[PDB]
Amino acid sequence: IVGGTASVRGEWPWQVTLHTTSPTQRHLCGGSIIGNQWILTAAHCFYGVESPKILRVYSGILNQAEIAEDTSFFGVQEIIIHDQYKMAESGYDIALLKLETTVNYADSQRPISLPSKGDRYTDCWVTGWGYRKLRDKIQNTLQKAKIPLVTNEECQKRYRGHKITHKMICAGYREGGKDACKGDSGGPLSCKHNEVWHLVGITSWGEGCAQRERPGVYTNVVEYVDWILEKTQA
Amino acid sequence: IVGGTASVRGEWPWQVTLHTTSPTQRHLCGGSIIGNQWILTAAHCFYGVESPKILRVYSGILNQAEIAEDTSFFGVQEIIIHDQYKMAESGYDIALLKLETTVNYADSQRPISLPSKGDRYTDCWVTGWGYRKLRDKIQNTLQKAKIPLVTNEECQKRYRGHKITHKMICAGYREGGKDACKGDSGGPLSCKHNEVWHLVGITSWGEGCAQRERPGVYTNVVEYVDWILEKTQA
Amino acid sequence: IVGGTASVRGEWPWQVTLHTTSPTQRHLCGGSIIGNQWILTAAHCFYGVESPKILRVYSGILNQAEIAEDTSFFGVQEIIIHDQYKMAESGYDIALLKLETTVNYADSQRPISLPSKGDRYTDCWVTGWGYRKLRDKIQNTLQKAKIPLVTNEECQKRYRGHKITHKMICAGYREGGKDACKGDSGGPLSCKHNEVWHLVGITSWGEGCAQRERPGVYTNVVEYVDWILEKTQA
Ligand SMILES: N=C(N)c1ccc2cc(C(=O)Nc3ccccc3)cc(Nc3ncccn3)c2c1
Ligand SMILES: N=C(N)c1ccc2cc(C(=O)Nc3ccccc3)cc(Nc3ncccn3)c2c1
Ligand SMILES: N=C(N)c1ccc2cc(C(=O)Nc3ccccc3)cc(Nc3ncccn3)c2c1
Repeated sequence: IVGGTASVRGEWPWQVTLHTTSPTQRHLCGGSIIGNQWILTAAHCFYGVESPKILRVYSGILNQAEIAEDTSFFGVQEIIIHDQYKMAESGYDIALLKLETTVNYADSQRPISLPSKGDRYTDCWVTGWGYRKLRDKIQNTLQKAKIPLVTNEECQKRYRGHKITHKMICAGYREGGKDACKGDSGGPLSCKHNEVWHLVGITSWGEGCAQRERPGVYTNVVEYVDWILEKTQA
Repeated sequence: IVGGTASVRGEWPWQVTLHTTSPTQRHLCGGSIIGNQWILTAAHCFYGVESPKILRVYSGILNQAEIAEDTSFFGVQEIIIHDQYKMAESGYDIALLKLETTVNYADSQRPISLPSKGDRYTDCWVTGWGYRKLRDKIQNTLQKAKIPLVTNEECQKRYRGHKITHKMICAGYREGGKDACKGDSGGPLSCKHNEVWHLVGITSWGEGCAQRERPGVYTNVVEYVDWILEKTQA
Repeated sequence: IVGGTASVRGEWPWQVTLHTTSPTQRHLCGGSIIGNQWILTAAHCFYGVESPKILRVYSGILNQAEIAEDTSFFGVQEIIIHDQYKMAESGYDIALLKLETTVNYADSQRPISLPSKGDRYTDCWVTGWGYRKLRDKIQNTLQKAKIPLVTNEECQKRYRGHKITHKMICAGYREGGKDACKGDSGGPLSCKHNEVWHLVGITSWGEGCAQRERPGVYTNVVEYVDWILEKTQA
């Protein structure tokens, strides 16, 4: 996250850090708890991941320093990537992780509500342990930044070489300065409406990070609520 | 219906009583007229029904005592159950009855409008001839009860062993006392908005009837308007 | 267009005139620029069209007199008709034309935004070079008429022999007098909302033109945004 600040412990209890253990353990992406056995994240996080055996999901984390070899984690039983996904910039950048065990909800870890088709937001935040600038490194403390949504027409003007579809949502300041970046991929764009937090977007792509006239692009979660229901069925 | 009152004759002209003639004739479920040849109802009503030949639809009824062997009815040519339906509690609880003859609309019998995707309600009523308590019997006079809708987040808290999906809608009072019950299955949850009645829900399931902190669960009809259009085509 | 007035040059820069060259060149239908290589129009325009080789799309036109044998046009590489389309009156009346070359946007020719599912209008206009009455001829100057939308319930009362679905939108005055007509087929029903023009409808059918109690029927474009995205993908 560029231009953000440190989060308060437990203020984004749906946020997870997804690690890979290959070659050595490191944070790979963000994600969101949406159900007792389910994390919603970005499909592009799984480039080159041939097996879910190398993944670990950590919930209830503020600082990456909390994660040691003796820290509990959730194993991943299955990676479900949208069957129309090819690459972040062409959309469908959404994936589910089915966990091996169920999350026990607590003040530190609980699910975020999915947006309602009926709500198709002025208090939106992007969170993560990603870079603070394009060439940087993973941050210890979960960062947060408040960013305004921009219309799809506005976003399209900023990305003339792309097709900004109704299955994408954009957020950014005209002058830049606050945005998601590498490593924030897969995490939430969370919006508070009528005192309830909604998972409105999934961090997906953008040209650089926090540049002027280059909003962040996110998967528009409401366009996938039918897909999420279909894929999370027994 | 628990905690309801007798309806005025003709005030719910889309409501039908669906009877089975097997082994002897009795009310089986409610339904709603949505087209000249079409009744919308719940799929769970058809457990063990192997043929539409045993069904009779009666329109324009207030009291079951109006139904005698000499009373006119509509035969059922076809039962169309949603192909994803398995059981009420897992959703897709929706079915169409294609009638053998067409309904001639009148002050006693006319169709209810389907909800618009654009309207994704404070004046909602559930109606039927079902039980007044869990272990009871079919009622003579069509009953009505005004019940507030509850959010899907609220409903989910009341049914922790279920998945309350966006394809379901819930309605009930926190203290209970008014609800649908056995025998109301398949009937409408009708909401009046901008002076027009909309078929918002279909009576589907609930734990007990009218219990405290146990809202009634209904099929969210707006999530099926595309299915209804597809299935009612020639 | 019945009861309209001449347009100002460039005030509907998404409007195109689609011509056929067979047997001799003439205006066939209207359409709307929605992308650099894409025109959205009505499927019924292509009755008897066996090849896209006979089509020519002209952009930036006010008067048909501007079109001469030396006027530039866009060739059509492919006609994509909705696979559920059979006839205008039963819906799915939508088609895409993939152009052979891309449109270079200018003050005279630019795309209209598609409606958002979130916007599911009081300033709606229908435009075209069609007839001014049922038995007439193509008009030289692009005509415009402001027409109010009517609800689908109201529209259904006016077309009792048809099924007015949620995939259709109607517009008209109770007393008639302003409407689209033959030759306006395929053109836009454009609505201005929050200072942005949205392509809300595609001119499709109606009984006569501008008759009392016979609104114009249009394809409800918002119900096709997923189809448009699917079909315009590489
Ligand atoms: N500005 C953003 N909102 C954003 C969000 C996520 C990103 C993820 C990657 C990303 O997935 N990075 C990546 C992953 C694997 C391998 C290589 C790069 C790359 C980004 N942008 C970028 N721009 C220019 C050059 C490099 N990166 C993002 C911007
Ligand atoms: N409270 C409700 N809104 C509701 C609505 C419909 C129902 C239909 C059946 C239903 O379909 N009953 C049934 C049908 C066939 C065979 C056996 C039972 C059963 C219900 N609840 C219930 N709860 C506990 C024990 C028994 N029933 C309902 C509640
Ligand atoms: N009133 C309208 N909004 C409307 C719009 C488009 C139409 C297109 C055709 C149309 O597609 N005409 C056509 C095309 C090819 C062959 C024959 C007729 C026919 C119409 N109406 C009509 N009504 C009665 C008798 C004839 N036409 C329309 C009304």
